[PDB]
Amino acid sequence: MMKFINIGYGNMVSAAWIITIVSPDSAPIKRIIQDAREKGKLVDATHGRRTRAVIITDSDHVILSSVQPETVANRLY
Amino acid sequence: MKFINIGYGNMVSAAWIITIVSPDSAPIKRIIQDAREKGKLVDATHGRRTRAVIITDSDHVILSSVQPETVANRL
Amino acid sequence: KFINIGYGNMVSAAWIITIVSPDSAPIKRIIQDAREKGKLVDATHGRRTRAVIITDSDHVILSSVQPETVANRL
Amino acid sequence: MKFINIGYGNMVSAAWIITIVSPDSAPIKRIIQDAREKGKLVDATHGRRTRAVIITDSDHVILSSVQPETVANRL
Amino acid sequence: MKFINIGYGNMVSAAWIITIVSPDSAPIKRIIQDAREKGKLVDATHGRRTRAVIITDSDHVILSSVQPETVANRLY
Amino acid sequence: KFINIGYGNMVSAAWIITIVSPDSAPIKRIIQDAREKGKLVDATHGRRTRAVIITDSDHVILSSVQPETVANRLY
Amino acid sequence: MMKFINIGYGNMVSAAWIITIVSPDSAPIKRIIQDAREKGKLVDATHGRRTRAVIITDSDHVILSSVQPETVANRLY
Repeated sequence: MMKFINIGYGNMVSAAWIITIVSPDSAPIKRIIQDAREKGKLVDATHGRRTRAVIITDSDHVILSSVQPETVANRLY
Repeated sequence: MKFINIGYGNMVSAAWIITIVSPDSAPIKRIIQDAREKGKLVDATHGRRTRAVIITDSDHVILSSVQPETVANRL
Repeated sequence: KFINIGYGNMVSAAWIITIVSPDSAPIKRIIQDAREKGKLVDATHGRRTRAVIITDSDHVILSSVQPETVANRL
Repeated sequence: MKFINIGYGNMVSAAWIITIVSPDSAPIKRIIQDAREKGKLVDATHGRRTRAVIITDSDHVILSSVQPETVANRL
Repeated sequence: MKFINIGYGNMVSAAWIITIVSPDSAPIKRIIQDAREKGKLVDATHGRRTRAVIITDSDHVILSSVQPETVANRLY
Repeated sequence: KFINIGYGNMVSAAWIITIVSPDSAPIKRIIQDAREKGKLVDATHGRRTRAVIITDSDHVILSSVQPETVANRLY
Repeated sequence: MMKFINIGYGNMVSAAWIITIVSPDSAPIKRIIQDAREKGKLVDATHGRRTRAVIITDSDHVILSSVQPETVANRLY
């Protein structure tokens, strides 16, 4: 088990503060992203690639990753 | 143990769950629409029927296609 | 960690601030203040309210189960 | 030691108590009055006294009929 | 311990204290009047001389008759 | 607990949410949001920004070391 | 390891609540300091001396200390 998790391309997220990791497959989650981008709380760490996991933290930040949600929690190890 | 699979690969951190309840009551459908309004509704049912509603500490309301007991024992 | 408060509904113990009897407060005011801010959680499933669970983040959760028996389930 | 019975079956979680104080101070009587006004008051003193004022996080205020040192002793 | 006696039976949980400072300076007495107005002041001196100001996570300020480096000593 | 992010400045690892590369374009709004709002802490101390540390109090801290350097210095 | 850190002239700070400890060099912190001074979440534990470290806590308190930042951090233990 690691405190910080690689979410791709060197960007790190603390596991202690993750609320949820979800797929971008729905409409309510696209609104979560747009609401985040509007409030300046969106953190885009796909570095260009297709977004595959959406990380929501306590501080109401939304973090976009290029890896799969099962993979993210796995990288906790 | 820390991250819980609530259906279709969607993960939730057990450290932040306040409560898990049944969808089968009118007050709790109001909680769901109250969550869409403040932009705090996360739908993880992947299109299926809602069977557990997860309320986190950040006031997020998360919708799961899995029974509450199943979520509880997946800790 | 998780405590069954009746009818399958779970509350995480780590976030409960207080558990209070409906005879022992201006409960109707605490409850109606909770619905007003949209933080009322009804897990009585039609039965009578017998324990009121205040959590951090100001959620208020109605349970049909006796207060101290909820505590004993720790 | 986690949960405490402070009066008539009313429970408080020790991890969320900020301070247990004695009554008979002017500022705390405004804290009690402010919380009673603001809805965050929990009265466990069925009359007969008030000997401890319990302040938790999220400014919930709780009145108990036994001395603060006793309230702490129940840990 | 978990809870600290700060004078005359009044307790503070160590986990919620942010800072304990001397009363002897101008900036702190504005903190106190600020809290006294907004009703987040807790007076636990039982009338005696104010020698430490405790600032907790809920923005409460708690006045104690005991000295700051004594209050920290009662932790362990 | 306490990590040196360069030139004497410390950050407590328990309050970091994310550590991001200054490459990602949307963060530059994140930095200007903090700098304008007075929540920005610049510890690059003249040098070039190599990691952006975001904390729970919505503080944004600029550091001159790699995000991998910040996370690794935990140990 | 200890919970309370002596930051000068008897003033204590709980380590659990510290977010960051920084040098007074940066002109962005003077705005942070000066924001907190008028706003009334500033604590001045310098006892009149020159400011050597700025402690930023959870709940947005800004605590000014007269010792160096490495000094506050190493005095944890």
